[PDB]
Amino acid sequence: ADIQTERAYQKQPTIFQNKKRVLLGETGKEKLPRYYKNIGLGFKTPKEAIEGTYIDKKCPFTGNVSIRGRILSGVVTKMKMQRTIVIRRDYLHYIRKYNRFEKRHKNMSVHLSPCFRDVQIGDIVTVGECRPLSKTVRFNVLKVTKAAGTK
Amino acid sequence: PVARSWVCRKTYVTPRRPFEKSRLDQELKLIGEYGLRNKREVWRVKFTLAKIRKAARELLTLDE
Amino acid sequence: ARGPKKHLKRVAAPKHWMLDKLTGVFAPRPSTGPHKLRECLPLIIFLRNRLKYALTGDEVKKICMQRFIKIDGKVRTDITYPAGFMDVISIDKTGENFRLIYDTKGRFAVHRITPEEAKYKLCKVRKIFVGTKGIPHLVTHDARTIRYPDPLIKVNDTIQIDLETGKITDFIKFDTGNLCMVTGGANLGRIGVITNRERHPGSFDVVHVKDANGNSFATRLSNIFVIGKGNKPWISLPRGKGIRLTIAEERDKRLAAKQSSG
Amino acid sequence: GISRDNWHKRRKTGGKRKPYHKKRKYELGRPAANTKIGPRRIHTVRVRGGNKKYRALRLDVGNFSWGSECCTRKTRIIDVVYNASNNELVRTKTLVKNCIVLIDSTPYRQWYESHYALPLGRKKGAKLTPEEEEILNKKRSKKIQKKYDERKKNAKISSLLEEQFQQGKLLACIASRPGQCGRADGYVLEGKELEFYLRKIKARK
RNA sequence: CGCUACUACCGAUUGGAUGGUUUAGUGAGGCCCUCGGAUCGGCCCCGCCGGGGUGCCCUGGCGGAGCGCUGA
RNA sequence: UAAAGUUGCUGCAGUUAAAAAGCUCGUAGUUGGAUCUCUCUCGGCCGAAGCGUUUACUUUGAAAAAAUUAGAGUGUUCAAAGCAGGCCGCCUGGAUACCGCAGCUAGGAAUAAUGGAAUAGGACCGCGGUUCUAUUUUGUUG
RNA sequence: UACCUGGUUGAUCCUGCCAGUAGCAUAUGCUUGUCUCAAAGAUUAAGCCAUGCAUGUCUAAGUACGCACGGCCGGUACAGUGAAACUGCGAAUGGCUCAUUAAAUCAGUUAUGGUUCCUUUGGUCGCUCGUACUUGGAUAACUGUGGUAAUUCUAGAGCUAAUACAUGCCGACGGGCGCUGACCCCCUUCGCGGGGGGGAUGCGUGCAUUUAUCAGUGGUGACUCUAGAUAACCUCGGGCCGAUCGCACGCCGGCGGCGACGACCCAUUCGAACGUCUGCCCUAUCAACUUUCGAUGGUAGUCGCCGUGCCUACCAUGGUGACCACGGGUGACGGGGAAUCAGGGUUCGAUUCCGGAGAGGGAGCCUGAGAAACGGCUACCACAUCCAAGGAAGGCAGCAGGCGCGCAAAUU
Repeated sequence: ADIQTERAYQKQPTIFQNKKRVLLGETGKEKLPRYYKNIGLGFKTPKEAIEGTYIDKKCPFTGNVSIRGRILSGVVTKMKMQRTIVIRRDYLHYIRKYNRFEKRHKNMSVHLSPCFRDVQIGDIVTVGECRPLSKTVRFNVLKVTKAAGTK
Repeated sequence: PVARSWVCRKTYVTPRRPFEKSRLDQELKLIGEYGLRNKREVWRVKFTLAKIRKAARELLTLDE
Repeated sequence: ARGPKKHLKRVAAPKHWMLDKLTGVFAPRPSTGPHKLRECLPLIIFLRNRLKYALTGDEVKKICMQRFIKIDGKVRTDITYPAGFMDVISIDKTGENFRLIYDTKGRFAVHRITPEEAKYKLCKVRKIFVGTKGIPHLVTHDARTIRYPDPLIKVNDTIQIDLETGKITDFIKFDTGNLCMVTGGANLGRIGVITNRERHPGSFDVVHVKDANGNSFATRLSNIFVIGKGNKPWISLPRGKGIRLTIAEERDKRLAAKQSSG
Repeated sequence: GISRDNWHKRRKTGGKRKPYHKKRKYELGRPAANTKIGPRRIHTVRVRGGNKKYRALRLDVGNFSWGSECCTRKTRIIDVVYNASNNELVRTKTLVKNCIVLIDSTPYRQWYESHYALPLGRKKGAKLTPEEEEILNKKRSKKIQKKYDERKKNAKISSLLEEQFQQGKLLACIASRPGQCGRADGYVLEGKELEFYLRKIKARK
């Protein structure tokens, strides 16, 4: 679509799109191979990442983000930011005096690559730790599992 | 910082009830029978036996 | 703090140095060198606390500055020089060679070796990388860099270094069935055959090891040091062969030894 | 003498944070190198670890690459025409990374003429200046002539680049950071990137 | 209610002394930038005694009275 | 601090001693009935053999400073200590346990939560079907 | 040792508190023979400080014409010891204290594939095709002349060194490789449609830096990794490629052994820095907070050692909260730990170990690998020292010691 929405040109820094090609040797568009990498830890590169046109330098698959550290999960709580969502991690904290637990939660802002189209509120996301991407963001969505009630 | 060690330990325990006739009589009998200087010697031997009993009890709660 | 620290408190020193608590406030802070601060034995601890060749640090300095102490074939005059695992200490004046080898309690034993064994040392290769127009390079746990290693040598293998020339003369691969010592963790100083390596991508691989007496333990891969091909070590082992007796068997052995005298 | 700490900022919750220590030297920042276009002027900066940064205050010349032809040349920088960050940087003609500049096309024109034996950016009314028809034509044997003829099959240049060569100055993007390395290196704009930046420049002016 | 003692509270006694917080203005000092250029030094000119190079004044010792360059 | 079961998780009280909201609804919170006993490398004993929806729990195994605490040895003259020492050069110590919670790991599968197909958008599978892998089994796009 | 006792009534049984009881920690009172350990100006005042000391440093191996000592009277430069001074290194460790500080510090757990790293250790260091049998100018110390009341103030003049500061070359070195391309040979069809070569002048070559592009030696779970190739750049504030010192002595102009020191670069060590997950006291008489005085995210940049609203410009309108946000208080540094304790808990932790912070309060820096350093500097604020009134010099929460404060803490 309209990839060039910013004031600066948007492109994958590792893909050279200005190679000289003669006109008569054209099959489809002239030349635009798409850069992507397979992240480790058994995660599958989304098909939209391989055959997409979006430009996201913070994408785990087509961007400049290396996933290393903790692999966590959460439920999507808010999706009101650009390429960023807020997930909620619920857990039980043990108070030893009463030998009991209490519900606590942490809100975590994670980068959502546009390769995960159709991500709802309430479905599980597996996020991986990366370098600080902004003031509060340090995790990238690596997998999206749909909610149980989602048809 | 010093090259000194402050590991020190009190070797006895003072009884909870200071003026108890039966305990006073028992301790005085021990003092006289064994020629002890004061009640602290009785309390020291009592503390030794108490620690030994506590260790034995804690061992008796473990699997054989 | 600003900049690096230069002191080591005696109580913050590694416990395997077996330093007491009333000698002083400070422990000899190991100098920077081939081995890490907590995985080394400084020369002063070896020459004073283990060998009793000196009574004070002044006498350790007096010995070292006569150039009587060689570490890995080179004379060292630094009394806090960090000597670590597999390092060979040669005192030619007294004609004795030692190899710094862990005890089953996790301590560097005073393990005397023959002068023929003192010619070489085992080194666990820490990394392999290509640099300098295609030249392969190898880095060991001893922190020595070797150019042009054998193409079959990989990370976690063990090489044999001839101390006179410092080049690889043999190597054991990291394979199941090879003898290995443990150089860190709870099982430090134990010797056994590698049984299996469970791999955890993005985390620490765990290696399972079986003693010569049939006891099985496990460590992280970073704590495994291959010693010999098969179950035959390429170095001399201490009096305890890496078999960690339980406290009951230690008590029984001590009582049997005591009752045999008198 | 500015700072670069993250603890003077509000927390994620928006609450105020209390500084538990004064500014540290490693959190320091330095004034921006507003790299102008002019005769070369670079001030070396001593940085953490004892290393050196090259704070370019003035640069008139850079190293720019024609990517399709793989022709990298040293070239005078003429002007700053577009800045995606701040339009003011264009008004002050500041060289920063990713700013669009005009570079002299003469080195790339010279390489093209000496490589393809084809005129480029040359007005048809003119009949070449003295002492350059030789490098265009020369006296070559059959082998050299057939080599240049084989090169001629892949010598077509896109119309946008051709028009730029007619005007004598090319559009380029600065890809190095002049305030950190003292250099204004970059690449000539081509293809859809050139189309986008021409559209942006003409929309701005 | 009358006394006696003590304790908080209300409050313009338009009460006296320090503690901080902040609009407006001013702002030391350092650092950066753009200049500046007191001085100092090199190559040719009233330094021109002297060299393995003889009527080769051209030095490796003295304002060489130089809108002549040049570096600090 | 214990005594204080006078802060009560264990483990307190609320008719009259101090105390249950005037009464209902109601969100969050808390708590919730039964029920469900192959291995798309196969080679003439060895390995690419799978958190196999998941979690909580439980049992492991790693990894986790020392000192302190517990605790092993050791006649400091005894002891608090100390980490020493013992035998006519030699011999032996400087153990070990514990190290909540969270993180990692691996067995169990009761208990508890959760999931699987009802608009069939269902499991196994024979038969088809319209872009396209940059290795073709040995004179190289002859 | 899983413990209770006295007190309401005329008497009783209760609820219930008061008092008792034992430890612990500060103070204090009375008393005190031996001996071994051993805390000790935390609490109030991170209040103020007289004086003294607490950080300096030389090997055979940087620089010795100080007769300051000291010889073997000489083509014998330097015997040797050696103050001083230049150079190098350290002074960023240690010690003190707990004021600040409430997801901050800190602890465990991970990460740096997002960084810097003096030193140590190992490697690399004729891999660059372009005066050397050693280059230049200074400046200390020293001599001599001085100024000021005053300082670890320094100013002229006369010398003279380098491992200080600069400059800079034979050599390896024979050339190879890449891109050029005046010219020549052989074969097929005299449609050279094609090939194969030799090639003279020319440009550029190694490592590092910057940019663009290409191809897929080793490695990772995963690189936009490592290595390679190409086109070039290559910072006057210009980077590596040794103009250094000692010892032992040699060998038919040459070839050398053992070291010291120094310089890139890459590892290593010691770290530092910045992130991940979880965990912190009381308070609702604190319920909404933040929002370009960047608040949350996006794009581009700047700056920074690097990731990042760190900052800037545009864009979006976000982000946190009864699972207690935000605000407030703390006679709050966090932890390891301490006291007490049947089981469970309660309280404490200024205090010798680890981490943080600070040096009267703020702020800003220089040098350096490392400091926003205070036994470094600069300024302001408070206090304060000497003065000849012009100026100069300060920082005990270091060790003693003094004043003050106090219930409360030792030797100049």
